[PDB]
Amino acid sequence: RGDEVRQIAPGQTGKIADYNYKLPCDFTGCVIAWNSNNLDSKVGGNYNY
Amino acid sequence: SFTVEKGIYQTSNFRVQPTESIVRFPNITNLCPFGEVFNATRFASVYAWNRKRISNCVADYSVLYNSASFSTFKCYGVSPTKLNDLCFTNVYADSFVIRGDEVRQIAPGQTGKIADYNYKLPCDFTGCVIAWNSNNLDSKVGGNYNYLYRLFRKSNLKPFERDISTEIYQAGSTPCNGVEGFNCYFPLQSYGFQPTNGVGYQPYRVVVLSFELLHAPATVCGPKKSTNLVKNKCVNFNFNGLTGTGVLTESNKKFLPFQQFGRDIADTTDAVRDPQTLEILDITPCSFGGVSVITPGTNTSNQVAVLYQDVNCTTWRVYSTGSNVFQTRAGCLIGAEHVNNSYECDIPIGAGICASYQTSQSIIAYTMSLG
Amino acid sequence: QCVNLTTRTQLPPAYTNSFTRGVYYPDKVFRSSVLHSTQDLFLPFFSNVTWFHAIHVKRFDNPVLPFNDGVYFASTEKSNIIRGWIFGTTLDSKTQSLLIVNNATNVVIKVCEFQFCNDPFLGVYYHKNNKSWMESEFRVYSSANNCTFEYVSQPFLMDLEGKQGNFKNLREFVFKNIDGYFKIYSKHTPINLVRDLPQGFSALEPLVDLPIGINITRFQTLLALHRSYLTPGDSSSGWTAGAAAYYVGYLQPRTFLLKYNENGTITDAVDCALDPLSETKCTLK
Amino acid sequence: GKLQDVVNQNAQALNTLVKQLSSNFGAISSVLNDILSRLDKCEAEVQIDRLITGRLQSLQTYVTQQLIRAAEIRASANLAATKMSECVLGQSKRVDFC
Amino acid sequence: RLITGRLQSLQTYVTQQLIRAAEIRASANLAATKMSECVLGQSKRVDFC
Amino acid sequence: GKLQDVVNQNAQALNTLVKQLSSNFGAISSVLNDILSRLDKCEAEVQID
Ligand SMILES: C=CC1=C(C)/C(=C/c2[nH]c(/C=C3N=C(/C=C4\NC(=O)C(C)=C4C=C)C(C)=C\3CCC(=O)O)c(CCC(=O)O)c2C)NC1=O
Ligand SMILES: *[C@@H]1O[C@H](CO)[C@@H](O[C@@H]2O[C@H](CO)[C@@H](O)[C@H](O)[C@H]2NC(C)=O)[C@H](O)[C@H]1NC(C)=O
Ligand SMILES: *[C@@H]1O[C@H](CO)[C@@H](O[C@@H]2O[C@H](CO)[C@@H](O)[C@H](O)[C@H]2NC(C)=O)[C@H](O)[C@H]1NC(C)=O
Ligand SMILES: CCCCC/C=C\C/C=C/CCCCCCCC(=O)O
Ligand SMILES: CCCCC/C=C\C/C=C/CCCCCCCC(=O)O
Ligand SMILES: *[C@@H]1O[C@H](CO)[C@@H](O)[C@H](O)[C@H]1NC(C)=O
Ligand SMILES: *[C@@H]1O[C@H](CO)[C@@H](O)[C@H](O)[C@H]1NC(C)=O
Ligand SMILES: *[C@@H]1O[C@H](CO)[C@@H](O)[C@H](O)[C@H]1NC(C)=O
Ligand SMILES: *[C@@H]1O[C@H](CO)[C@@H](O)[C@H](O)[C@H]1NC(C)=O
Ligand SMILES: *[C@@H]1O[C@H](CO)[C@@H](O)[C@H](O)[C@H]1NC(C)=O
Ligand SMILES: *[C@@H]1O[C@H](CO)[C@@H](O)[C@H](O)[C@H]1NC(C)=O
Ligand SMILES: *[C@@H]1O[C@H](CO)[C@@H](O)[C@H](O)[C@H]1NC(C)=O
Ligand SMILES: *[C@@H]1O[C@H](CO)[C@@H](O)[C@H](O)[C@H]1NC(C)=O
Ligand SMILES: *[C@@H]1O[C@H](CO)[C@@H](O)[C@H](O)[C@H]1NC(C)=O
Ligand SMILES: *[C@@H]1O[C@H](CO)[C@@H](O)[C@H](O)[C@H]1NC(C)=O
Repeated sequence: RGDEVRQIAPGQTGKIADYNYKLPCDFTGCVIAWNSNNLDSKVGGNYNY
Repeated sequence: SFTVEKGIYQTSNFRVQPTESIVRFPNITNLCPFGEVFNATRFASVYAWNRKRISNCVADYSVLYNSASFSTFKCYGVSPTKLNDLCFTNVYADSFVIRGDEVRQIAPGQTGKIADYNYKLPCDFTGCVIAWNSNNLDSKVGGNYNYLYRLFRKSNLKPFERDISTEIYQAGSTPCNGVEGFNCYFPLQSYGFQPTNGVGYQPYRVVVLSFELLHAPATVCGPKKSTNLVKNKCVNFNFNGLTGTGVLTESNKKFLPFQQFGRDIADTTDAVRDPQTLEILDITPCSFGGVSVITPGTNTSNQVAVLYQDVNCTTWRVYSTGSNVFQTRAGCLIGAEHVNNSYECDIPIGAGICASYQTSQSIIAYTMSLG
Repeated sequence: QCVNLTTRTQLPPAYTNSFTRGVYYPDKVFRSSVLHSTQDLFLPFFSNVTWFHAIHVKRFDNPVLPFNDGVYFASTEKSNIIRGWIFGTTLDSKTQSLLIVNNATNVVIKVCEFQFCNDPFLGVYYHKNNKSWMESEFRVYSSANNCTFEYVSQPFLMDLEGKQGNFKNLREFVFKNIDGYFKIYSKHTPINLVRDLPQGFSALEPLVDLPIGINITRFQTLLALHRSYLTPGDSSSGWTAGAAAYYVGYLQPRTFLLKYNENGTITDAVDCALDPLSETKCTLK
Repeated sequence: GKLQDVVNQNAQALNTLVKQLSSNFGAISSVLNDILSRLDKCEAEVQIDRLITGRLQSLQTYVTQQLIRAAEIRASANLAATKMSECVLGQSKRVDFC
Repeated sequence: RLITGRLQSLQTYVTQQLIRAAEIRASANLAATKMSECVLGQSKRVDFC
Repeated sequence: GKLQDVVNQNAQALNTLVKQLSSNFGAISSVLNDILSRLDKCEAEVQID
């Protein structure tokens, strides 16, 4: 979700940064995120994620 | 180099590795009032912001994962990843509601109407700032005009200062005489929050947690589980979030009630009040004492004697006792055979003791002959 | 219910020397057998401090004084005459103000929009039928609204009898308003001295740290009046003041060399930048 | 006093080296444990780098001062050896040398 | 950063001053020896004076 | 040996001066080329300082 995009970064905490996806900060590389509404969201809720 | 010439060489001081780890946090079981701070049906206006004291609780903060989702969560003076390992001395939650475009202003060294006239943060600010959209709670059809902000002020606020006055602001030169009019504005103006509203001009709930670390007694702790206290052994300790390594021993120091740590000339922690049992423990490093290696040429032999300065050999703080342990006046020499004879110095150990490699073949240590 | 007091005799303000007083613990870290150098808001050594009396013989002084970067407030008492303070900017309900009061039952701290009176005071009444004293008047403020911070201590009952003799208690306070925090350091010592500040050194310990978040530029002491049948007239004149005194000095940013002894107490200090010899002492540590 | 000066100078140099461990050198704190407890491994490395640079500089200053002092002591000891040779083992004609 | 750099500058100056002080002390010891052995006496040392 | 030492020390000193070029000194790398190739002029100036 949008609010968790901040968590995809080195030295972060939260649901995503602790239980799902973790990064170092000896992390050469980079993070790209874009809003995926009207592609991953459907009426009645998309519960596949 | 792979070859060592004949002589005596200073190696690193004698090291002792920690046998076990211990964690000593204050004995408290209550969970911190996350429900009252974040799950509050009524937040305060930014100009009159609500300060709440948090004490005697555990900052688990994994209960917020089920429901809460924070747009911004920025911590200053501490990493987000260490929050579970720390204890916080005096904790204040400053809660208010602002515009979505103004959340950037809740940070050290900012400007704008919120940073200047409503809520100012210092730069010696150890804490965290949490902000989340509340368009579905703080906005209603036709406009929610219950949240106010100060639009005019004579001077910028000091950090963590509140100004709830409603005196007429004299923008112009003429006196206002306590009545609005030309160049006489009411200082406070109300946010217009609606559900059909732009995201930048939508309500956001902001909580600023301010605390200090590792300087005073702490009543707010992370979810780390405490452990039994072991003394007279080099161990890793975590005292109220202060990590370290050393030996803990009983202390004669008498801390004042407001003191938690004791420090020495080097500013390192020399003493600590145990949070569970109100007792003072002295912390001493477990590495101590110089070690020297006496060797002939590596081509000649791989045998080496070890001089442990400042250890008595008459359980020892040595790497390996082995055999041929002789207490010189320069320390304890291990690996060299003492001989009653005296010759000219070959490898000066010190304190009038020298060593050589002699005949089968082994390292001998003797008292040097003057002539 | 407030009443102005008119039966006064104006005098010039008295002045006194502060002999190495007003030192406090700069932080909450234990230190022993060390010469620690710290820079903070300290009362300069051998500085001139204003002196205010409360005597009948009638002279009593509770003027509104400035609050310049902090205040050192010493009080020599024997009958608990000085029992609190008011802090603020205007003290007229247009702005928030802080009230600290010991009203003989509790210690009340309140950040609140008070409408303070010109002569705020408490009042203890002498009883002739039974030789017992109890507070009867509380004329500090007339109104209180939008009343942000409040703390009330546990109940107690202190001896407020008017004693005759020599001052027994010296109570020293250091107030400072830093980053929206009102820090109060306190110390109490027993003494036997008539007029001036005692000599010697005593280090004030952290008492409390209130998150008032208030602009403070002026403050005023709250004294307690003795009322008895011996003083006739209305409430504006039928009163007397018990013997007490206090001293006010102003903190400045100074560098001090404090000496922590083997037991962790600040036994002595050297005020750097007092005179060149003190600078030499600080340099040599 | 000429020898007590040597003893006091060495002791004071070592005590100054111990005292100089209280400097931040730009880091958030002068204590390794505080930095490692409030900061993760990530920027703790940056702060510890500043601390390491400062303390290495302190050691280098100490060693340079010791080298200069040792040069002075070497000159004095060469003079002492010369006096031993020329006044104890002989009789010096040099004026005011002994 | 400015304080660190300027303190390093002062330390470099003081070290250079110590080195030059050692040189001047050697020269002054030589001068004192010459004053004792050639002004206050007659020196048999060859090419000393 | 007294003469040989005088040689050796100097050589050793010079050798040390080369080896000390392999220190970060707080920079992200000890090589100017790596910094200038990974970082633009923007913060490579800070690292090179
Ligand atoms: C005004 C606010 C105020 C402050 C800051 C304060 C501090 C203070 N005074 C104390 C003792 C005490 N405090 C008082 C009374 C006073 N001491 C003073 O500084 C003043 C101004 C008075 C009131 C006139 C007395 C009589 C004692 C006990 C003294 C004794 O029996 O030894 C104590 C110890 C209480 C305890 O043992 O738990 C504190 C914390 N008391 C107050 O009332
Ligand atoms: C805190 O209170 C003081 C006094 O009310 C304020 O200082 C006054 O500020 C106004 C305009 O800025 C001036 O006209 C006055 O001359 C000032 N008087 C004094 C004694 O300083 C001060 O501005 C207030 N501080 C804050 C942050 O609001
Ligand atoms: C001293 O101040 C405290 C607090 O203002 C007073 O305690 C309160 O007294 C009123 C009586 O009307 C009660 O309703 C409150 O419940 C009390 N609050 C408390 C104990 O927290 C106290 O009465 C005052 N004592 C004197 C002698 O004036
Ligand atoms: C009731 C307030 C108690 C606050 C606890 C005190 C100090 C420690 C602050 C800890 C983290 C605060 C909540 C973090 C919310 C972000 C969670 C996430 O990243 O998804
Ligand atoms: C008319 C062109 C502007 C010229 C300004 C020149 C110099 C001053 C630079 C000022 C910074 C921009 C001010 C806008 C931000 C204030 C509002 C806020 O941040 O909340
Ligand atoms: C709980 O806290 C108290 C505080 O004194 C302490 O004495 C006690 O040991 C703690 N409980 C356990 C099991 O340690
Ligand atoms: C917060 O509120 C929501 C809905 O009221 C609830 O589902 C959730 O359990 C609450 N979380 C906490 C920590 O109280
Ligand atoms: C060790 O001694 C042998 C002679 O047996 C010699 O050849 C060799 O050079 C010596 N080792 C070194 C490093 O010089
Ligand atoms: C400790 O070492 C000294 C010599 O340095 C020796 O005299 C002494 O006997 C030793 N201690 C014991 C108990 O033997
Ligand atoms: C050395 O001399 C002592 C007597 O002083 C004697 O006891 C000891 O056995 C001798 N040791 C050796 C190796 O000769
Ligand atoms: C005298 O008391 C009244 C209220 O009782 C007050 O308004 C007035 O200001 C007081 N006198 C002075 C000079 O302040
Ligand atoms: C305070 O004391 C000093 C020195 O005693 C003196 O110069 C000064 O005039 C005094 N202050 C006032 C207002 O007189
Ligand atoms: C005792 O003191 C109280 C205090 O007011 C007073 O009311 C009472 O009248 C006194 N007792 C008698 C018998 O007067
Ligand atoms: C301040 O008091 C007035 C009237 O008592 C009230 O209208 C106003 O809402 C109050 N403001 C705050 C922040 O309490
Ligand atoms: C320090 O504390 C001890 C109590 O063990 C006491 O005997 C001693 O008198 C105290 N010394 C000082 C200077 O306070």
